[PDB]
Amino acid sequence: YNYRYRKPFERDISTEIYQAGSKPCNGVEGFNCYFPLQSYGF
Amino acid sequence: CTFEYVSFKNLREFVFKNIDGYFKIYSKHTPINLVRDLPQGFSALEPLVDLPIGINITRFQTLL
Ligand SMILES: *[C@@H]1O[C@H](CO)[C@@H](O[C@@H]2O[C@H](CO)[C@@H](O)[C@H](O)[C@H]2NC(C)=O)[C@H](O)[C@H]1NC(C)=O
Repeated sequence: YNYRYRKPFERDISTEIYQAGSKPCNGVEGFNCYFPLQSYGF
Repeated sequence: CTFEYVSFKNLREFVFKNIDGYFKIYSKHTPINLVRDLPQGFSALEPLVDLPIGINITRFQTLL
């Protein structure tokens, strides 16, 4: 659970949700509204 | 959160730019007579720091 992935030398630590479609997602996860980080299946 | 550092007659000049995530500062100081607006003449600024920060700047604000 500790090991995760989503200019040069960027570090975007923001957890703010993908508007993967045109939806005003407002932090609500659902179809076309997705949390940007995933843990590796190690 | 991944960084920390510690070190009208006066005119102070500065330049700030962010490149490859490094943040670069240059400066110069002089006494002046023409206090109204920037005195017509020449004097180059020289470097102070080259901070390895990696931050996404688009705004700034002065602190009084
Ligand atoms: C500044 O924030 C933006 C997102 O608001 C980050 O954008 C991505 O940057 C990487 C390279 O670092 C690109 O490959 C992606 O295509 C960008 N995403 C989008 C949607 O444009 C960026 O990483 C941040 N920059 C810094 C220096 O932290």
